[PDB]
Amino acid sequence: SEIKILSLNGGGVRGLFTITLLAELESIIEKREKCENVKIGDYFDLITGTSIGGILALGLASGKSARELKEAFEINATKIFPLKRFKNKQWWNLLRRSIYESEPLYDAVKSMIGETIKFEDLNRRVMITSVNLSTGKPKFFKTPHNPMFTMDREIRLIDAAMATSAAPTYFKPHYIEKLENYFADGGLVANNPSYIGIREVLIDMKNDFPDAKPENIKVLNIGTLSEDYCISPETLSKNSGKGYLSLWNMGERIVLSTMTANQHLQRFMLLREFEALKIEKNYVEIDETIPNEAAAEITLDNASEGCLKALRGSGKKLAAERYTKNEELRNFFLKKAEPFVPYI
Amino acid sequence: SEIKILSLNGGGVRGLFTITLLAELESIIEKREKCENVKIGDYFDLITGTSIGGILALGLASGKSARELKEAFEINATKIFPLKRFKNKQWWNLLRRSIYESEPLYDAVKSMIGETIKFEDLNRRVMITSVNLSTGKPKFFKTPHNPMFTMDREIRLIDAAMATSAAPTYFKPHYIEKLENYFADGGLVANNPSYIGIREVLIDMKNDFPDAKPENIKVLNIGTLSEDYCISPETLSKNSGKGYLSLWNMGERIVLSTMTANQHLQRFMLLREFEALKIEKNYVEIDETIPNEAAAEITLDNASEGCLKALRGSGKKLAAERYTKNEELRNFFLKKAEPFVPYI
Amino acid sequence: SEIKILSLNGGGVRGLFTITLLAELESIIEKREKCENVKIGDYFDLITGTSIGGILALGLASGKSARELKEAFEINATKIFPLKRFKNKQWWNLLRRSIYESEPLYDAVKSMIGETIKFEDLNRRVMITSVNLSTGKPKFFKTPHNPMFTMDREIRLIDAAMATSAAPTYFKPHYIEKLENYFADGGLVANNPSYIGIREVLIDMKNDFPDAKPENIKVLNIGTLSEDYCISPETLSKNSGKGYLSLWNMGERIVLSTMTANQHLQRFMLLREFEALKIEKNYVEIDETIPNEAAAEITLDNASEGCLKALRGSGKKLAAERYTKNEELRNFFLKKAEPFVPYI
Amino acid sequence: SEIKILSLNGGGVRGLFTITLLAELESIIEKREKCENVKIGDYFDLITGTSIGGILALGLASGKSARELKEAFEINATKIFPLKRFKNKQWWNLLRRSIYESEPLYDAVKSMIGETIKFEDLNRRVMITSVNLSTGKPKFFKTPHNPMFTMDREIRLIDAAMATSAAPTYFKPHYIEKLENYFADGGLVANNPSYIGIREVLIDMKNDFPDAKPENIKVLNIGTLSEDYCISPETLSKNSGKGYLSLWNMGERIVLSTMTANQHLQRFMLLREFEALKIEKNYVEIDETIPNEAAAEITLDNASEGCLKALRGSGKKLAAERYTKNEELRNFFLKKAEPFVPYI
Ligand SMILES: Nc1nc2c(ncn2[C@@H]2O[C@@H]3COP(=O)(O)O[C@H]4[C@@H](O)[C@H](n5cnc6c(N)ncnc65)O[C@@H]4COP(=O)(O)O[C@H]3[C@H]2O)c(=O)[nH]1
Ligand SMILES: Nc1nc2c(ncn2[C@@H]2O[C@@H]3COP(=O)(O)O[C@H]4[C@@H](O)[C@H](n5cnc6c(N)ncnc65)O[C@@H]4COP(=O)(O)O[C@H]3[C@H]2O)c(=O)[nH]1
Ligand SMILES: Nc1nc2c(ncn2[C@@H]2O[C@@H]3COP(=O)(O)O[C@H]4[C@@H](O)[C@H](n5cnc6c(N)ncnc65)O[C@@H]4COP(=O)(O)O[C@H]3[C@H]2O)c(=O)[nH]1
Ligand SMILES: Nc1nc2c(ncn2[C@@H]2O[C@@H]3COP(=O)(O)O[C@H]4[C@@H](O)[C@H](n5cnc6c(N)ncnc65)O[C@@H]4COP(=O)(O)O[C@H]3[C@H]2O)c(=O)[nH]1
Repeated sequence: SEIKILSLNGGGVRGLFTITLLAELESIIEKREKCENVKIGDYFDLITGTSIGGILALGLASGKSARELKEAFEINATKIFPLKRFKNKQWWNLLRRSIYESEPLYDAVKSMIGETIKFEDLNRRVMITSVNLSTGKPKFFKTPHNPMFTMDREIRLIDAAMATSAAPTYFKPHYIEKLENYFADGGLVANNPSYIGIREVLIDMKNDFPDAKPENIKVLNIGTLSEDYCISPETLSKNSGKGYLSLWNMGERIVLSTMTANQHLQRFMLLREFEALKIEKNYVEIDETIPNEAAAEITLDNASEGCLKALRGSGKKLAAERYTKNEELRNFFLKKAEPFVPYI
Repeated sequence: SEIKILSLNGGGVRGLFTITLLAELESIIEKREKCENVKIGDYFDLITGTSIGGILALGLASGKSARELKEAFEINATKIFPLKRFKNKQWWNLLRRSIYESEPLYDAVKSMIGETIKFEDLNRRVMITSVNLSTGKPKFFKTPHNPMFTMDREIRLIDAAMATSAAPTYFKPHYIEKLENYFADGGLVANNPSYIGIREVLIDMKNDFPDAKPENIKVLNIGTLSEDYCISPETLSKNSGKGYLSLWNMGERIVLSTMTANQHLQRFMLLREFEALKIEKNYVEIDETIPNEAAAEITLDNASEGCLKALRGSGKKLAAERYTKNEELRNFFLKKAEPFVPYI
Repeated sequence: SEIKILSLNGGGVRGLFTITLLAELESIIEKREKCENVKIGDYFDLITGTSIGGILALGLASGKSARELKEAFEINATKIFPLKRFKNKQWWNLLRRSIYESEPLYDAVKSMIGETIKFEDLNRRVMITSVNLSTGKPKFFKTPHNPMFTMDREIRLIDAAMATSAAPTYFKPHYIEKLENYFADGGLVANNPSYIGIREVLIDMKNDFPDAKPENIKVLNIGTLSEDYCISPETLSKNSGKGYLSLWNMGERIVLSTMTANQHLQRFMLLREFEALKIEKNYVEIDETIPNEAAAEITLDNASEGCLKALRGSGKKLAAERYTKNEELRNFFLKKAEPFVPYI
Repeated sequence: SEIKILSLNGGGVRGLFTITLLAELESIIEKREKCENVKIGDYFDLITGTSIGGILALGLASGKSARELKEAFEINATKIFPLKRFKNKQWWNLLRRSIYESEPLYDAVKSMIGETIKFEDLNRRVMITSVNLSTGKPKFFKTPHNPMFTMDREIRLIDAAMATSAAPTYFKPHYIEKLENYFADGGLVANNPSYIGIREVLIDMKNDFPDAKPENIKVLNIGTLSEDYCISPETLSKNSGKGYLSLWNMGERIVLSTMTANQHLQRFMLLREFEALKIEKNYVEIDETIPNEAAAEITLDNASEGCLKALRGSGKKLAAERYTKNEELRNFFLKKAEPFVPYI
């Protein structure tokens, strides 16, 4: 047996790299296998996403090809993140209102996945991570692969996508009318949903895969040019005895360390678990650390055509290179995954 | 076979409840079993801790009884959190320097565990969760239960204890001279180390327990009167359109939502995993929620005499009741755990 | 055989959570079982209520669906607790006259249950708790499931609902013309009618169920977001030597402690009784403690839009979660309860 | 087999009537049976008390005769309620500090039972009711008749007696050092512990009495001249629309109505349950209503020698009258109850 999981991280604009890599991968399969109408979502038994990766995960699960999702991203990339609002991010605007607007994101997501499709209408298993601000617990939107799951069978995908992409300071929290709860970005809990995806197969998807073990689970994780955050040695050495304004400038250093360490933590337990089982090859991670000079330019919410070119170029480059070398990456697209038929 | 794990959460001054419950548990075993000189750390194969729970974890691992640690806690509680610094938590002080000081905490830990004991001298396995601010990854101090471990064999316990208790704003980051790195509180990654404790037995603790499975693992997670943080519904309804002043009042609401959701998540994977194999009884959690009026009084760093009595009273109360009803709690102290000898 | 009991607590506006949970339960049964025109009151052989839970109990007993009562409550919630009077809860008003008015509550119940239905017309057994102020003994309004019971046969249902909701300080005592006696809130003797509901089946309902024992009795107690009241440790430590103004500020602390202790006691007798017979699973209690920040806003009489959203959101979320996990909750709706025919 | 339970209510100085009735009954047994040194505590398998009834319950459980306690109560009654107090019970005094003092009560109780006696040393089963002000839940002090619990074995009886007699407005809350919790009068929870005594036998005392049913249980409840409380019809009719100052004059009319209705409710379940099994003769209640003219004179804190004579006279005449008529009363003292041996 074999279970394939596709995991997308959250990277805001950097999700363009995630979708460009998948779009380039789709073209390679079409050319090499002499196939047509190749959808990258047909090769995975479960698709997990977070933040901008959640929106792409819902689109792939809905039935749209990565190439179609790729085109909608570039057109709406400059609309989700307007240049005027991107330039104006001073402290007075930061402490008065949330940066950017939610309507352009709503219109962008509406174009890709739609506005009326619900989780019970999906033929592909999905999981979208989110944080329930009203309660404080993390809420995970997912298709009813568990027959007893009746909480979000009638929740529109556009609500889950908009909830998981509501960055605490980059967008206002998303209000879901069907649940009467406000939600925040899913990156506050699992910015890398690779680990929790394996947990779902061994816990929730026990009806389609009764004899499921981590040995028979292959994870294809597509990063968003992850940047390992850390406090500058000069800042730590000289300002460790200061508070807030100098060290932990406002909430910035405390939150960024919290997400980065938590993201590192969940990545570690995945690596440790596969190491102990001698199945480290099952976790196929496709990511590339962005250089220092490009880091100052390619930010979380930079939609300039110069930065858009670099992300598209990196996605095409990694897709071609990793397909040539990583044999396990090629084994992912050897056979189409069975469609998810909900059990009633 | 049986493997027993003790997990202690981090809550600053509320750790008095954690140690009072263990101290009360020690006296109960002495009276009912008619034995003398009973140490609560002799019944566990691994002790995990975080923040104040980490400091108590090192005390039990070293060989000091919970009653001795409890006595040192009350005397040092006022010194760790002086009333002069506690009342002066205004913004013009928090924006300039971190409140409280590390020296009073250093002496409290020194009288608790010692000053020259190193991880290679311990006869009991232990975790200490921490965040490496210099690198951004979480750093876990632990005894060499894995024979290939050479990083903390020559690290003093007092350095690990001060690293895990270095709250981002309540204390300055702890600088370990032997590692040349600055460390922060371990509650940023795992306020409840119960889940990561189970992972240790199946991953690194294989030299002593080769056939280790979650079925043969019993966890005694002692709470710290955990408070389920959430955004006020009036605030969310009225201030969702604002940013960083009304909603997310400075960084406070972002961090608390992040840690609580992460702490909720790790407990959720913990509960979901045990429920999968129908061994939910293996996880024993001893914790209760603080009433609304008391929660306003019992804060993270309140060392008032009235608050100390409530924490001590709650620990004595819960220990007696849970021992009577929870048979699984009584099964922990049926046999002493074998001493851990490092492999050379 | 099997006897099913529904018990509802009194929480003022928090009863919206009680009816929202019941309303969403009705939709789940309709969606999963493909049924139509489902009523949550047709699956219970006895319905017990108190205060705002008594009004909902009377509505379900007559034959109204939980969804209709939910819609009626939302429209009238603002009317019952006007913002002008809610904000004007100062000391001169409280010392001169009762807060709020009875006529808006009278109209709300009138549009919810009617104004002419009497206890002899009901086809479902119900019991409503109240306090007879004229005599001092607790008076219980109930349908004549006992053939010898002729006291409430010819009394309107709205009078019982009006009587049980007459909070001592939030409403004026309700005067029943047919009985010539004044009545107060039913929460003074039983805020949780779960225990007294079991006694009724074994004492009064002996004709329909001759061989009735607690093993065949299942109770579905729907909470009202109960809060565990206690005196703050700072108040107890510093003001135990004072009187009234400081400790027991007027009658507030005495009445709250007496009501909370009595409510805790009756629940304790239920848990002790069931655990002695190894039938603890028969008591299905669906309740959740409010977080400290939310508990400040969500009070007994706050009808603001933000608070109403949270109560509705919690009910929707709780109903979905417990239905998936708790198998005993699902077993309640496996078969409709037999209609109650008053024997003559 | 038969199980005999003695239950004593709480009425302050009215407990002198309870002890006088108990002391007189000893004299009749001595005269009729021609025996020497008869203690009524040896004829009961469980003794339950509340407030002043709890203090007498502990004295009987220790092994002291009722006559000895009657002599001690007579001299100490004036000191417990000094005539300097009870005459200056002005509103400002009550608005500032609690009336009376605990030290005269503490010294009085010490002469009754002692100071070093503990529950584990008792040879008779006892159960004392109290409410934990720190937690809000009722706390019941009892001997270890069920060996599986260990909380009160090392608590002095004088602490339980002080806790259960701590009237919220007549005495300051009692602080127990061994538990770090404040306590109040048990009359708030159960002023008549007759009902909870039956549940204690059928739940906790399953070791000595495994096959225990309510049929084989006889209860001898000795009241303290209980007076039913009801709001005056003139006040109710005229001040129904008023608040506090007129209707519910401060907390008085709310606490009293809540207290008397809860006491009525608990007695009602005892009556209703016994009628169901047709064992109404088992509940032998010895109490009479105080005439109206002396009702205003004989209060719960009146230490005048005239009221003491009336209480002594009522107890002396009730014991003689009931013994001749009530055959079931005589059957209580037919055989001595087996001593309580705490199983270890
Ligand atoms: N997400 C979800 N939950 C549902 C659904 N129908 C019923 N439920 C129930 O609601 C509970 C809470 O859902 P949540 O997503 O808000 O919280 C979740 C989420 O925060 C987390 N979680 C779920 N799956 C996870 C996973 N695979 N990895 C890591 N964390 C996970 O654990 C919580 C408890 O999961 P659970 O399966 O024991 O309980 C569910 C589950 O029993 C449904 O359609 N979706
Ligand atoms: N903690 C530790 N690590 C040691 C020691 N000697 C060598 N090492 C090595 O250093 C690596 C990083 O240590 P860390 O504790 O800073 O990061 C750790 C810690 O952040 C996390 N981790 C470790 N055990 C964990 C656990 N049980 N649960 C959750 N996370 C855990 O994963 C990281 C990688 O663990 P690993 O065992 O694969 O690699 C170790 C391990 O191979 C040693 O004495 N202690
Ligand atoms: N409630 C009620 N009582 C009736 C009716 N017709 C005749 N009665 C009689 O009037 C008595 C006083 O009614 P109450 O409800 O005001 O007091 C009740 C009520 O305060 C309480 N009670 C009744 N059922 C209870 C129950 N199931 N659980 C707890 N307490 C209960 O005990 C009191 C006396 O019990 P009871 O039912 O034997 O006495 C009834 C009963 O014998 C009638 O239609 N309703
Ligand atoms: N009463 C008591 N309980 C003890 C002791 N040692 C351990 N415990 C445990 O602590 C729990 C709570 O004690 P509490 O007396 O403060 O609350 C008690 C008390 O408030 C109430 N209660 C106990 N016995 C009762 C009874 N017979 N009738 C009515 N209410 C009763 O119910 C609560 C829960 O009782 P429980 O037996 O299930 O759990 C006990 C019991 O398991 C002990 O010495 N006494």
